[PDB]
Amino acid sequence: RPLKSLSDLLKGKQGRFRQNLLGKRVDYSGRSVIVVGPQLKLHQCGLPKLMALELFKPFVMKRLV
Amino acid sequence: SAYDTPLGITNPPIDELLSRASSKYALVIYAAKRARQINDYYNQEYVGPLVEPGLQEKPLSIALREIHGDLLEHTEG
Repeated sequence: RPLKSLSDLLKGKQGRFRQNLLGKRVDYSGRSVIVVGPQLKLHQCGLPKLMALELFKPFVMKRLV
Repeated sequence: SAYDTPLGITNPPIDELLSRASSKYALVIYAAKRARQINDYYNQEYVGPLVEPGLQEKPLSIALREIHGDLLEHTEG
């Protein structure tokens, strides 16, 4: 396998501009499979209580103190 | 005239708020700048809240209802 040169850091899809600079993973985020929400209002979304907990973990930690 | 009672985030209506500023982006800064103001006051720019706040109202929501009632200017630089 050819060695990764300095140029290989910048250039590819793993090149910094695509893999890190413009696109990068973030905190305070989650994902899961979606199910239909027919009883929801257009401005509402169903959030699994466990997911909402970890996402808001510092917030609930603050008010519970 | 009646649309209906709005629920939570959709109150106040965006249309009645857009009449208070130039653009939607201006409206964003408006409530944002004022939202930080109110929170600074809770842990002492320090003024307000001008409207009677329901307990635990996110200072962003309070700042929105303030803009609804014309309670603040609202100068663009």
